[PDB]
Amino acid sequence: SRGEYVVAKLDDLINWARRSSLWPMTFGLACCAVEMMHMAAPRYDMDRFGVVFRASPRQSDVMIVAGTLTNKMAPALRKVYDQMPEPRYVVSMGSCANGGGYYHYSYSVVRGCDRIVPVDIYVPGCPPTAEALLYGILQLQKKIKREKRLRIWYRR
Amino acid sequence: MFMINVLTLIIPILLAVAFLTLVERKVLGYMQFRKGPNVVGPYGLLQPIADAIKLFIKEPLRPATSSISMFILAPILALTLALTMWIPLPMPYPLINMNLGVLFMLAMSSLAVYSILWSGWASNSKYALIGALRAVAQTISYEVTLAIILLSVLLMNGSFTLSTLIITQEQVWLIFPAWPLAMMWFISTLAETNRAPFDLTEGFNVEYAAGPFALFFMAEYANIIMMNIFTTTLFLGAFHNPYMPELYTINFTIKSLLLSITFLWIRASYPRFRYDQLMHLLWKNFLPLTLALCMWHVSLPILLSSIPPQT
Amino acid sequence: VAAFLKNVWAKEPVLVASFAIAGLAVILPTLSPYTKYSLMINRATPYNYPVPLRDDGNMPDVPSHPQDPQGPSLEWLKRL
Amino acid sequence: SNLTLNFGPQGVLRLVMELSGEMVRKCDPHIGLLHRGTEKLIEYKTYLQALPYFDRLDYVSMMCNEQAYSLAVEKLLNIQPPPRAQWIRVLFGEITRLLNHIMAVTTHALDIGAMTPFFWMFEEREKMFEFYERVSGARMHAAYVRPGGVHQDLPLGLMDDIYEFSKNFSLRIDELEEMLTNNRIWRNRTVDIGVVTAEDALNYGFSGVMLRGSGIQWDLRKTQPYDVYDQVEFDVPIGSRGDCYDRYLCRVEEMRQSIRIISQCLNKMPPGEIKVDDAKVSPPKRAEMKTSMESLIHHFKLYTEGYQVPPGATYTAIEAPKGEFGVYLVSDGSSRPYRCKIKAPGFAHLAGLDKMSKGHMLADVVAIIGTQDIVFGEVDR
Amino acid sequence: TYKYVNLREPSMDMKSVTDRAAQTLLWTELIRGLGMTLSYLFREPATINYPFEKGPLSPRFRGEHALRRYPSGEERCIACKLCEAVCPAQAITIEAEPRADGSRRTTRYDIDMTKCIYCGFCQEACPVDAIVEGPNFEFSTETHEELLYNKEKLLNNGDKWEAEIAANIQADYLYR
Amino acid sequence: MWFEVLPGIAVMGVCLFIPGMATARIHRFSNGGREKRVAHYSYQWYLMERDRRVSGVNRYYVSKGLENID
Amino acid sequence: MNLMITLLTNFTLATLLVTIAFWLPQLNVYSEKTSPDPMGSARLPFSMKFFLVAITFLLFDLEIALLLPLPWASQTTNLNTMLTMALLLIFLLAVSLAYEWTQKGLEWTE
Amino acid sequence: MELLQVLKRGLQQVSGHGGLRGYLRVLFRANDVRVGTLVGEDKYGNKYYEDNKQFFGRHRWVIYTTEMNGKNTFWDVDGSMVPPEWHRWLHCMTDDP
Ligand SMILES: CCCCCCCCCCCCCCCCCC(=O)OC[C@H](COP(=O)([O-])OCC[N+](C)(C)C)OC(=O)CCCCCCCCCCCCCCCCC
Ligand SMILES: CCCCCCCCCCCCCCCCCC(=O)OC[C@H](COP(=O)(O)OCCN)OC(=O)CCCCCCCCCCCCCCCCC
Ligand SMILES: CCCCCCCCCCCCCCCCCC(=O)OC[C@H](COP(=O)(O)OCCN)OC(=O)CCCCCCCCCCCCCCCCC
Ligand SMILES: CCCCCCCCCCCCCCCCCC(=O)OC[C@H](COP(=O)(O)OCCN)OC(=O)CCCCCCCCCCCCCCCCC
Ligand SMILES: CCCCCCCCCCCCCCCCCC(=O)OC[C@H](COP(=O)(O)OCCN)OC(=O)CCCCCCCCCCCCCCCCC
Ligand code: SF4
Ligand code: SF4
Ligand code: SF4
Repeated sequence: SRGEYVVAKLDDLINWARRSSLWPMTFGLACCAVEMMHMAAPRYDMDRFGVVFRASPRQSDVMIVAGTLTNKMAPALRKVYDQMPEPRYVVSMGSCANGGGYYHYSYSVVRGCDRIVPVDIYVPGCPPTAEALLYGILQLQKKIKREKRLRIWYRR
Repeated sequence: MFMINVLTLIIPILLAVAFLTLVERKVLGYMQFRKGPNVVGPYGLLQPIADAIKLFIKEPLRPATSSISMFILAPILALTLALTMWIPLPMPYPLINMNLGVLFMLAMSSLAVYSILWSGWASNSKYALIGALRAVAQTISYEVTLAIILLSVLLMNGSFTLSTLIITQEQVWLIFPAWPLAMMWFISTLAETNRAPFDLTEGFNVEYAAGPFALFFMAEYANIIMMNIFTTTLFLGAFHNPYMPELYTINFTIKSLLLSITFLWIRASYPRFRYDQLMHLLWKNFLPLTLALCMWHVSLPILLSSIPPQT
Repeated sequence: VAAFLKNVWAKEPVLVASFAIAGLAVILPTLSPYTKYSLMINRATPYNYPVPLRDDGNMPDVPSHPQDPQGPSLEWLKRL
Repeated sequence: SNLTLNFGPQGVLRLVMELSGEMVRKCDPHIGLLHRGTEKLIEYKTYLQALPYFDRLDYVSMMCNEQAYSLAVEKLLNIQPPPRAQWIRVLFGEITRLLNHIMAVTTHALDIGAMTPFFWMFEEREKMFEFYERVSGARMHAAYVRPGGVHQDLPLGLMDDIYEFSKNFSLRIDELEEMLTNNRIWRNRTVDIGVVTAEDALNYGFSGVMLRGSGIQWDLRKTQPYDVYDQVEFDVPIGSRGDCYDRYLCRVEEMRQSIRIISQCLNKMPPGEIKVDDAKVSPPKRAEMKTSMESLIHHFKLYTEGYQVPPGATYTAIEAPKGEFGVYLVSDGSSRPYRCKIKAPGFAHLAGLDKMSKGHMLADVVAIIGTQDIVFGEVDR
Repeated sequence: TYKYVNLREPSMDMKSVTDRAAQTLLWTELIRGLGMTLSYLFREPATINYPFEKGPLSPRFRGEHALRRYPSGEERCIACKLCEAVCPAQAITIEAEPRADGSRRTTRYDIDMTKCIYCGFCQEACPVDAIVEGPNFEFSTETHEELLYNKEKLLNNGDKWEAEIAANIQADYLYR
Repeated sequence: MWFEVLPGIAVMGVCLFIPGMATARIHRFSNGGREKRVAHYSYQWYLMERDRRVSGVNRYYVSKGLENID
Repeated sequence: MNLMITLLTNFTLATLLVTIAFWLPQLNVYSEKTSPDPMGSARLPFSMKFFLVAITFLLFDLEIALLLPLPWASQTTNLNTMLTMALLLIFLLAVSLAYEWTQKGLEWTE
Repeated sequence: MELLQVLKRGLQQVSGHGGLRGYLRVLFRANDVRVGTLVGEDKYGNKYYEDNKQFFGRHRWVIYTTEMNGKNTFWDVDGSMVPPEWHRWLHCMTDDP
């Protein structure tokens, strides 16, 4: 049908504009922040992908949780996640954000940031390299590319 | 016909503001030993379009506002004053050719602080109001030296006419007799637009959604490009053949782009002033030299018999 | 006058440049030879109409035509 | 009344400010936001297993904390590393010092507003992380410096690349110093800011640049020297006013002197083994693990049980780039520590943050949190 | 053995005082900083074209885990449990039994990659070079349980990556 | 390298070139092939209204020379 | 008339842009958010200093309002009187600044 | 003048990708148009290029195929598309293709 074609091209357009202009809010919790800063450094250079460096949380597209999530800061993580406008995404980076990591059996560590916020991309490593974090961000962009909001809206 | 002239003024203003963001990200790329955007478009040319469509379909931030009226009128005033600063600018010919275009631009630039003040009070955050009051105090501080430097240069112009300011500089750039005025004017226009190293708001409109925040952003870059064009006309004014206006148009365009790149090249070089440090810079460094040079530029066309013509 | 000036030029050179430029602006028009020609140019600029006179009979120093010799001349404005 | 702000966690730090307008009357840093209970997890793991926790304390000074823990365990074991392992430890400790001072200076400039030398110096930091990845396989947390020496010998051609890096790195220091040192805006943000007297710096437990910026002539590589720091020749920069600008200059000069030490370590690297040749502490080679019976037994028992450390308590302190980094290790005779207190300089520095930010303003608080190089991993453990 | 940073006294002749006042009024060091930033504008940037260009790595690199086989198809792992004994994160879980030909082999070999700290003690504790931490770092997942590898995933990693793992071990085993 | 910024500066320069080129060509179109009459002062407006009166076609820019006198 | 049409067009364009920016993202149906700052709940304390720099701006802007007809005043035939009064007004602006200096008036906004 | 050689090198980069069509192909798929010595090609269509005049990091690269394992990778290029025999060469783990 015609309207299916129109909403397919409109999904392609809005998915292009949302994946080619991702603005990250980076939680600099622990050692993974250093490798995020290397992913922003001139070698790997997030900014050429449209991924800007240190946007504010109230206009960011993706929350990168980069480091250990302790019990003392889990409500602050959820609060900053709730202040993010939609569509918001969460990238988990490194082992402590993913599943607790080297502090999995700790009394004071949230065992994975997916007990707190919904996580889209799990980037593994300790720390994952800046090239590996950039691979995870490009896989996030591909996940945004195959979204079907207006196609499902026309079919609902 | 005149409406076509108004639209061909105000639509390429918005296009040049859209691509100033790309030029800024590219220049601050290559000055920071990296690349700017080059993936989204061919050489990154689709980055402003992708950015604008991202900001315009984002969820609204849904603020609780102290006012509806000022919360809506602050972007409207910001964009209206950002577009109406372009109408007396000779490029070589202005849209609205008036006798007092310099004083017109000084007045309409003094009116731009109400956007900051209304958007700061129309947010419920007290920190946003403190940042907005500090930005308003900064802007009204540097408007003083804007007015006095502008007056001293127009003592060499002869009138408040902006088209006479091209006739004034036919034999020499006006940066040569007025380079201390030119450098204090340049830093003062840098401190008008909350531009680095004077950007304390990045170190007042955090309650707006992504759309209206983009509107404030594009009004701010319209102000940046406009004050660079005004500085170009006022100190580095180009040759004007009346039979071929494209010579002056190409020339002031190249100089204005180099001056906007100089803004981008200054923000990639310096740390931020602390607030009382740039208050010290205005009220205790720029203002005494500005007053002394105002006395000099009053008494100098009289002592040289170089009083400029009234008409 | 020599140690104070060096002290203020080392501590606050902005204020020294301020008072020096302001002092030159105050005193230097009273010493320039070109200052008289500012007044002589401003009185020579004809914003109004030079309304003619009725010739009563005894006025040798007033011309009857613009291209006549007698009257005010601006040869000095050309030459300077 | 007076103002009370909460600069919250939106590392990470919570700050409770009592302000009197523009001034700062009281600064309360609420920490613990990266408390992970490291030094309780150390108690259930062996000495080799507790080694990679030290990489993640000061996560911009990895091989330094590895070196301090390795020196603590080797002191309790009454064994010493071979000389080549000692020169490799001092070499990579000074490369780690360059890493930490680039992180310190460029983030201290980034927070104030100079965002450009960050990008200029993280390419050099990227090359030093390539040196870490070539020597150990990981770019940050190497687990390379071990009790007994190091884990593995330098790959061939690594020292030529450390030469090619060190030959060019002084120009990078010079262009950083061109952007910031004589810059009047950088001086106006750092000269009158956080003046620390020498007596209060000794009293508050400050260490490193936080002492040496205030004129105290104390460096643990000179006074209480470890592996081969009595055999290298370098100078110790000393401040004069105890402010943020002198501490900036001390860190730039420590980059200079680290380049000097790295040149001397490249020219004086001896031949030999890289582990202690006691196979009851350091594991044997894999070629002799797969041929000798004693070496297979020692491989089995070191990678399952580990070496037993004799009972005793030690406080081993080294000169990490943030200051005196100490390990108070208590061994009960088993192959696991009984106790491991981790002294880190940033804890006492962030304790002294409240005195250093009295009478200053709110935008001077970020300069004082910059001049104390605070990594909250080492603060909160 | 020590040096005084910032203990210079400025000169007080008219030359150097006028030099410092010219530096104040004419913004000379600010022009020096602009000159350094302008110098980096006209350099080639350090930016590689990822995904089409890759950052340089070494054969010691510790990426994704894999289980190797002998050059007869027999898997190298003989269930000795040294790698889960030395694993500082306790990310490895092993269960074993004799299989149908009497060989000492594992039935469970799990590595929780979200617990793993990627330090490679398992590959250096392994007496038969069975578990290796190979070259792969681009294995990000969209789901948490996809980073919980069982024995089948690790053997498929070994079969996928053996052509590169064997060459890295060949290039590096003389340092080990 | 550094010349990659130049497509963006080229597009921005064309966008800054369009308003002045537009207003120059529109002033030469709407005024009979010439510049727009600048009347900042009432004498200039008076001569402009005299032009509009002497042209007969209610256009200030229709010039009348020596062909209109005898 | 051309200037009023230009002001009306710019105000209309700005109103249309703010209208699009407040109507277009509202047509997304995303989700209603439940439970929608450095200071907790306190009153903003009045600062003396920001008011002082505001009044200092106002007074020096009045002095600028006196100084603005100088590019027209330099055309006069009483140039000695004009130069005297011009130097007198800029000197009174400078004396206002010097009195604002020396009596601790420009403090913590220096 | 050495601007002329810069322009000639740009024009022969246009000439080296098989004309304007291949030039725009590599421009929109790669965001980089420089030519290199074809080192090799795997069993999928990934092509592998060297240029030892570039700096260390740029001197080896890959142009990913348009179709691998049933996925149209004309725009969806992916880092994991490199087979492991090329992964030591491309990540500079060895000098040998
Ligand atoms: C329009 C085209 C471009 C124009 C030029 C602008 C481009 C160059 C920009 C460079 C980067 C600037 C970034 C922002 C910098 C802001 C900081 C700064 O510079 O602060 C200003 C600094 C502030 O001083 P300071 O903070 O550096 O020094 C310490 C100051 N005290 C002592 C008060 C603590 O200097 C000035 O205020 C000087 C302003 C210009 C002076 C011009 C004087 C001309 C010479 C007159 C004669 C002097 C001789 C004596 C009398 C002789 C009489 C015959
Ligand atoms: C009735 C039929 C018509 C229905 C209405 C539609 C009208 C036309 C609307 C514009 C075009 C819609 C189609 C959008 C693109 C769809 C295909 C797509 O997404 O292609 C992806 C491709 C980039 O591929 P990528 O995956 O990024 O590869 C990275 C390489 N390393 O992307 C590219 O190569 C470039 C993509 C560019 C997208 C188009 C340009 C942006 C939109 C411009 C118009 C709207 C905005 C106007 C200005 C806004 C304010 C400034
Ligand atoms: C004063 C002048 C101001 C100028 C402002 C704008 C400057 C930049 C202009 C754009 C420059 C060129 C951009 C080219 C983009 C890439 C086009 C393309 O090929 O997109 C591919 C995409 C998917 O195509 P597909 O069918 O998948 O093909 C795969 C084949 N195997 O297919 C698509 O995406 C569909 C096609 C989309 C085309 C969009 C082109 C850009 C539109 C930008 C908006 C503004 C245009 C200019 C307006 C003012 C000037 C008139
Ligand atoms: C909060 C509400 C919404 C806020 C957003 C909208 C308002 C703010 C932004 C727009 C500001 C409009 C300013 C209007 C007047 C500008 C000054 C002006 O007209 O100066 C130019 C000129 C004087 O020069 P001259 O050469 O002598 O005149 C030609 C004679 N040869 O004079 C002329 O040429 C005279 C031309 C005719 C008179 C023009 C009057 C315009 C209408 C009155 C003002 C409308 C706006 C009112 C609100 C202002 C802000 C609160
Ligand atoms: C007659 C000529 C025209 C004069 C009137 C027009 C002036 C134009 C410029 C306007 C300036 C407005 C502001 C003036 C304020 C002056 C007072 C002042 O600033 O005194 C304070 C200052 C010491 O600063 P402090 O208060 O300690 O601040 C702490 C910062 N670390 O104190 C000082 O640093 C000492 C400042 C006073 C002495 C300056 C001497 C300069 C001499 C230059 C050469 C001669 C010039 C001719 C004039 C005669 C001077 C005696
Ligand atoms: S996964 Fe590891 S290296 Fe990464 S932030 Fe956590 S502790 Fe640090
Ligand atoms: S790399 Fe380290 S943490 Fe990971 S499985 Fe091996 S021994 Fe355990
Ligand atoms: S992988 Fe190696 S160390 Fe682990 S149980 Fe198997 S044979 Fe033993």
